[PDB]
Amino acid sequence: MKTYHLNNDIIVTQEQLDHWNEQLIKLETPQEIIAWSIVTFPHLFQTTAFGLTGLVTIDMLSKLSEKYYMPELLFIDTLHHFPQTLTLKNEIEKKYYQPKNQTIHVYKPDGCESEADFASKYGDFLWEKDDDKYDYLAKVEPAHRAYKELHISAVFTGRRKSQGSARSQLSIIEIDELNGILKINPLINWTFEQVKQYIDANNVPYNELLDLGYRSIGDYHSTQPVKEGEDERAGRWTECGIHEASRFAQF
Amino acid sequence: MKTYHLNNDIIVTQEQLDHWNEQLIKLETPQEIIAWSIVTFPHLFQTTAFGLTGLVTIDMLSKLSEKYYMPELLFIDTLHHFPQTLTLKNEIEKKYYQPKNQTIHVYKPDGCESEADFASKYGDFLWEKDDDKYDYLAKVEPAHRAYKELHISAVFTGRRKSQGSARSQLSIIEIDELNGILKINPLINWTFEQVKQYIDANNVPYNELLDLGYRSIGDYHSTQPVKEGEDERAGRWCGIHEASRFAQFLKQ
Ligand SMILES: Nc1ncnc2c1ncn2[C@@H]1O[C@H](COP(=O)(O)O)[C@@H](OP(=O)(O)O)[C@H]1O
Ligand SMILES: Nc1ncnc2c1ncn2[C@@H]1O[C@H](COP(=O)(O)O)[C@@H](OP(=O)(O)O)[C@H]1O
Repeated sequence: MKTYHLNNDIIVTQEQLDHWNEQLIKLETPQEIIAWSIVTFPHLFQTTAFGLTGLVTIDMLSKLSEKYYMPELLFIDTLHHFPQTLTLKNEIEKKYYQPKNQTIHVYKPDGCESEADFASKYGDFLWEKDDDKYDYLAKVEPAHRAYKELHISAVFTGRRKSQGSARSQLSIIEIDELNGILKINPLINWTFEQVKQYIDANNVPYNELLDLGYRSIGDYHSTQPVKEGEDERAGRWTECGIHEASRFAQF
Repeated sequence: MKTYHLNNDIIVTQEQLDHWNEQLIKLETPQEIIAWSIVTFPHLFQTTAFGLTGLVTIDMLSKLSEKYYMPELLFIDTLHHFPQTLTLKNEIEKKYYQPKNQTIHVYKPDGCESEADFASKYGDFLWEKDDDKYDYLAKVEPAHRAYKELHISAVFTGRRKSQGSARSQLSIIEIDELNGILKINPLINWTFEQVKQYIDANNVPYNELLDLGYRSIGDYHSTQPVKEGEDERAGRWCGIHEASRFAQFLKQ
């Protein structure tokens, strides 16, 4: 019997993991997956970069929070975001978190408070010279420090099957044992049309860059706009290091 | 922190237990608690003595099974049930389980087939001669054996807060580490009236003895009826849920 060791001394067997993925596919809406997750998991957080998918989840959690509670939000500040991502964060904190006496948890690369700090520590243009090392220092390390310090056992992610590449192989529930977390992907089965429809119907704030072509937004230096025909994440071009953690299992 | 070891290598922390009890209170219907349990726990069964509360659960599970599935049913035959309890067991099997390709699981005292076998093993009238011996051999042992053999991690029980006495302090979810099971009490917040209303509205088969005054039904020798201003359970004074005292026998 394979068992998974998680933060806060939680243990999950393969049978439990398999059982959840078998039963949860029977749920008709992401709101149902989210409601179940809320009831089922203590130490439950959302991670977001304020991508459109995760904004939908924030709004869904907000509607569900009246009956239940609002799971806290974790955002990794890579120090290389578009300013527009950061202003959206403030907008989101004001709208959804401040009213509930919460602040968004923000984690940064260790010992750095700015892009210049980062370049001082590791050299200029690191994302060009060593994408792996950059990925680890900008996002993987801060996220891992966060899970451990904030005692996170489970997280919502904004990943979907229709985003393609490695994400078409996604399950509703996953285990990242290296980080000591369970991941829930409640909009796994939602298309981008569905995500946008929800954003529009519920007037949730979204990144201004979307009105300029940015259907997917990462770092200012590694993100380009895309036309309505191209892949959702074509302006980003390999799975992001925070989801594929095993390549940084040494550090 | 406190962690509980269940059957099937399943482990529950106190924080998980406390979180479930805190959130499940916010649910509005027993059906929602039931739906959640189905999704959450593998190796989920229902235990019943075919008491009125557990019958509601059976029908509720029946309707939910179309979308989900039907958790199997476990009945401990103590060999000292009222005949009509056994007659009701047949009606329920035929109505709810047969059409779903199931039989009701029936566990009896070890090495015994009937009341006469029991009496030839341990002597006549064991319940009045040694109640600890009786409760163990007739109820606790067979139940324990069933949890182990059927690899049960979690059960629905038909206990409610409104049933009075110690049941006033009941939680939605509790843990029985000695048996290696989690216990879910989905109708915890329902009154007998609510239970009776569902039984009536959905034409669920119930014990005939309930019309003859009885409100709670146990063994034939240890079950009295109740009057007007008396408690629903004030007529059979369990062990099946107080298995903790038999620890020295169960810790194997
Ligand atoms: N900087 C960051 N901070 C926190 N979570 C992040 C993150 N970057 C990515 N993620 C997680 O990974 C998901 C995929 O992001 P991307 O599609 O940009 O690769 C994000 O969904 P959302 O940003 O939609 O909530 C989020 O759940
Ligand atoms: N002989 C038996 N076999 C299986 N479960 C039993 C049992 N006796 C009691 N139980 C469980 O304990 C609950 C309370 O029983 P009681 O009130 O008679 O002590 C029962 O609810 P139901 O019998 O309503 O399903 C049932 O879940």
